[PDB]
Amino acid sequence: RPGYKVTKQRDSEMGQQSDYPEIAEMPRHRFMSAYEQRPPDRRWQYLLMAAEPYETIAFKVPSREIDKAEGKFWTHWNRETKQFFLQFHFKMEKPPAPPSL
Amino acid sequence: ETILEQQRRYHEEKERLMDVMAKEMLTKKSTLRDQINSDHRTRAMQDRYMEVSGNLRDLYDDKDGLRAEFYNRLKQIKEFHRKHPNEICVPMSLKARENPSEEAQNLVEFTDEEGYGRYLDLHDYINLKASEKLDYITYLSIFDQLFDIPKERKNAEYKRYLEMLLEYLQDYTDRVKPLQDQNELFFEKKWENGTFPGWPKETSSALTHAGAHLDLSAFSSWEELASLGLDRLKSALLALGGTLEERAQRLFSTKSLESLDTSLFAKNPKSKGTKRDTERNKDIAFLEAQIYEYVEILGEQRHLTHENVQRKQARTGEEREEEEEEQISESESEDEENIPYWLYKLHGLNINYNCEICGNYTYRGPKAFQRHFAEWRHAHGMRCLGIPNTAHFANVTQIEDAVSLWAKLK
Amino acid sequence: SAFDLDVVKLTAQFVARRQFLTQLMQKENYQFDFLRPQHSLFNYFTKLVEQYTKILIPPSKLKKREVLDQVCYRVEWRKKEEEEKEKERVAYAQIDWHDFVVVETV
Amino acid sequence: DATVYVGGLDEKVSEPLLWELFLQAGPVVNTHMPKDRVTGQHQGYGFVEFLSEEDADYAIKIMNMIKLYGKPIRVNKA
Amino acid sequence: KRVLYVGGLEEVDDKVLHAAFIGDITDIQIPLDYETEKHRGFAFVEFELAEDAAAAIDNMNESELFGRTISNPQVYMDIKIGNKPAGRIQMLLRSDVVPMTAENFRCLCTHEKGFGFKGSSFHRIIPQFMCQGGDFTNHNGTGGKSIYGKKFDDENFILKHTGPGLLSMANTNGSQFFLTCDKTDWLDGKHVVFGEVTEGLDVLRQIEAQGPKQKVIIADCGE
Ligand SMILES: [Zn+2]
Repeated sequence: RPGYKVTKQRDSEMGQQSDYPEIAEMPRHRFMSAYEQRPPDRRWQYLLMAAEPYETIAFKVPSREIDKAEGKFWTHWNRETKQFFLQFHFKMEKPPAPPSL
Repeated sequence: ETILEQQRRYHEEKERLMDVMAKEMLTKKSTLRDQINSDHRTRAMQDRYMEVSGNLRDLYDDKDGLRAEFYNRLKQIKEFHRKHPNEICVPMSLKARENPSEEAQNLVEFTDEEGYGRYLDLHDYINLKASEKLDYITYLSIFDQLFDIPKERKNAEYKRYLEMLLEYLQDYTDRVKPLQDQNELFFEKKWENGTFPGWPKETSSALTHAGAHLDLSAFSSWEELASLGLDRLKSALLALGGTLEERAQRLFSTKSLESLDTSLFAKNPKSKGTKRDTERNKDIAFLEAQIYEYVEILGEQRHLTHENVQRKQARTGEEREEEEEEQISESESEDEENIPYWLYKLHGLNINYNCEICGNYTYRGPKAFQRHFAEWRHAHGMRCLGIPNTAHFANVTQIEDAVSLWAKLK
Repeated sequence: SAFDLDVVKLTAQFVARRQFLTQLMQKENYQFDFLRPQHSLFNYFTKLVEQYTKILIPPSKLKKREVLDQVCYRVEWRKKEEEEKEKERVAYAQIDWHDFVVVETV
Repeated sequence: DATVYVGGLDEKVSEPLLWELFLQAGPVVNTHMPKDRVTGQHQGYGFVEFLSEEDADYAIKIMNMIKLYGKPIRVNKA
Repeated sequence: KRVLYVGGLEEVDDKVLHAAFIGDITDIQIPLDYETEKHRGFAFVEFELAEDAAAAIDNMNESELFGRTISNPQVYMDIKIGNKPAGRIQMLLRSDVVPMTAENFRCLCTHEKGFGFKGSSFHRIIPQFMCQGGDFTNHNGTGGKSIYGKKFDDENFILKHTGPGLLSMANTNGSQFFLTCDKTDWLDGKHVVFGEVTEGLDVLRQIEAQGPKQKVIIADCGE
């Protein structure tokens, strides 16, 4: 159906060199409601991807089912962090571009 | 008797013996890489394993941990390979079965020992995890197969050989350092210009025992390898080879004499000269050849024994005692690692009292001793007595008061 | 289960030595129910029939050095990913998701 | 575990009412239900040191079903 | 695909539901406004494209051949806290772990033994530890009777109360049964866990939040 892809890239070896694998392996996007926030605008779904060094970047999808893929994988038991992040997102750590599709 | 079912059980036992060794190799593949590296110096036709995988103790991807233990696993693998070939050689050379199964069918018992026992007795006795060996090699130890100086096929004991060489020389001018240098020759050096004569009665009696001990140490070091095949190859190489060749001295005889030409060297054995030497010194020459082959096989072990002897000679007394203690701790270890005083006077606490019912437990003061009779482990004491916890059982502090229990009067 | 195991081995030997076990159940029952697929013993009966067929195929000998090579071949032929998933589940809970900074919208 | 930590009650089911319930179901040799230096009240959540480990298990199993001071009493092995 | 999802028809009955579908073999109406009718044959099971929105006691009942309107027995008890319903705890009593206690809980919900959880109350409820009820004799956890008598032994403790909606046989296990809303591994070895509510876990959480300050009683219950 309809899909929304946000490609967020990190710095080109600028601030990531400052480093002992402290939860480096990956950014994940969670679908958070806007009814509770640090909260003037509500009734909105945001695919927010938060990293350890990098701050959270959110893509606002007003659809309730915006690329909500169900049964995409062939019975893969990888819970990771979130179901939508495990199904419709990628963690390109080599090009520092964690995409949230 | 069911011969086809026995052959099927023998094939299942052979598959289980292969799988139990596969599980042991997946648990620690360093022993297989070490055995392949040891057999590469003996048989050249066999293919070698990967060097990086043998260094990291891995088979395909998973690196296994480091595992006395290698010698015990090699002995258990040799016992499993002896059991597998015996079960292979045992098997190398319907309606009536179903009707006889109904006889004595009213049996309240469990029968699940058909094929699981062959895997259970060969899986690498122990309750959960106490020994890396199987049930067939649970009593196997390297102490009855190796000395304290060797430390589970890691070194060699040359001090007894040095003392035997000094006794054969009948003097005290032979030190520890000279024997390892003199025994380094044993291809034609030890037959013509050795440290001792080739036909001496004092030297050869110690030399045959030293060659037998070196062959036994080599068999203990390569018990996982094909010892019979290595002995057959060493006999076939000596039968094929004329091995000692010179530019002018041509071929010598192990007689201790050379020949002018190869035509004379072949005809010398048919005369009366070399035939008496071959009839009276075949065992001494065979022992010298076996000692040279064992020294060539375990020349790294001989160099390790020489380095340990040099370290013990150049160390101090405390350093040598610490090295002997470390060698003994390595040899004798398992394969797999795992208030005032007026209170003390005027309270009865100056005299201590023990109660036999509570495991003869001693308490200070008479108050705690008479307070044993209402306790927890002392109540287990009356439970061991069999008398119930009553006032009459409380009134006695000894074990013999249980004969006047509730099952005494009524 | 010794009588049942012996009857199943006899039925497997009669099958692998393919109509005797079917003829015996038709001629006579509850004792010849091991050939049916409703019970859970059908896979064990098929494995025993395959073992009997492999025994009767070589009826030769095995001359397996070679046994150690076969053991190494059977040895040669998850946790890091589970630890990374646990670390990601800890990090997603420890990172504040309420600080949403909008860069794009869809 | 010689003591059964019995709690799930209120101040009405105190250390003494726990001793009364011990005299009912399974006896307590001692009571460890101490309080603070400012309050000084038995909350009832205390280690009733029973007659034995089996007596503490009997407090944990049989005596941990009372509605002690309105709340369901629960004793655990300690 | 022979079962229907007929909704829009509590005043209906099984005879009134099966009179329009008659050759219906199974007709089990749920406690909500839903029912499922299943025919044994193939030509008679196509009632969704043949008699949809049929009049059932002056009310249209649309029939769709699906499972949208909705082994281990499931004790489906509408556990009501006070005079209002706290949710329909459809506690799937684990017959694979403890079959005797699971059958006791299913029979206590179905009320086929004359007494059970249909109408009884839970008078031993703790916050996220246990909620014990099902005793229809003394109504405090000190009465109750199992199928073997007043007191019966636990079947098996293979299951554990590792989450919300996990049901255990409370005590030695008679008619007393305990629902757990959290981890209860300290009470393991004495109470045999015999359930896991995949449905009605929110009802078990509401019963644990209400527990007793309120009369938490399942007046309506069944299998
Ligand atoms: Zn005593």
